[PDB]
Amino acid sequence: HWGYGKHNGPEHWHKDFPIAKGERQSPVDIDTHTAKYDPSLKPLSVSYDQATSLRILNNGHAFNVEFDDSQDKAVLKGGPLDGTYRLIQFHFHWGSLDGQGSEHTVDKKKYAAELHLVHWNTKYGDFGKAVQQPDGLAVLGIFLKVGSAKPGLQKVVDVLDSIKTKGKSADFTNFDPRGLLPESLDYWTYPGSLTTPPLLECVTWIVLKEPISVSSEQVLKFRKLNFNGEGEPEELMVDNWRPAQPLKNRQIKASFK
Ligand SMILES: O=C(O)CN1C(=O)c2ccccc2S1(=O)=O
Ligand SMILES: [Zn+2]
Repeated sequence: HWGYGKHNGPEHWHKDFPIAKGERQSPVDIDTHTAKYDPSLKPLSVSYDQATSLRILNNGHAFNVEFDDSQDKAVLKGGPLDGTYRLIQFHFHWGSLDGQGSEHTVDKKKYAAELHLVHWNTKYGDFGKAVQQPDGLAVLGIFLKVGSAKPGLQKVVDVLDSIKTKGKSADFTNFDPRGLLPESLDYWTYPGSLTTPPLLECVTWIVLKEPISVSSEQVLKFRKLNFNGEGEPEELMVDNWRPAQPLKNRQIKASFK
């Protein structure tokens, strides 16, 4: 099946998922000199005080910190969004080197990693139905640069030893995702897609302008995970990012001047 290697990577995905060459694919390069400030965009509303994390899973492509999305406990609203979107999970995409790893780029700059907090539109009832709609998901993307450690990320880094391989999961309760946010909520937004198969064009992307900083030791631990399952040849989980796709007929809007 699909992956990130030379024979099953992003350049091959279109054979099984033709929408890979679609009109609103993600990620994209964010050209800061052409994004337009939109004074009508509202401040984002991130309400994570009642967030309930449950588990962390290595799914063979990344690791997902899953939340209870059976109630409106952790929701995203406002910004370019109409309605309420519930947090279902967050994960990261990262590189083999600090100079690459993010999916979105800013003026062609690649960050060491990118965090995606995935939310689905409650008007569709469940994640599976939401991904079949143009406004089904809202993903909050946050860039990671290497420098000072991010205290709020350490609990995630420390549990990785227990989910080293594909299919492994571990209890991960009481994790506060607010500890992964930068100070500012200024953002860019554009209509896009899932960045891994099925690549459905169901995402309102909201990418924060301010990166968070993580330490080299923290990212190094992400690179010790495995794409493979236990007992299989070790293939380090690194460079699990899709490169920038054609913007085509889309405009990226900025919430700030
Ligand atoms: O990478 C992303 O932020 C968005 N996602 C995807 O691209 C994707 C693909 C398959 C299943 C689930 C997901 S997702 O919602 O996590
Ligand atoms: Zn992602």
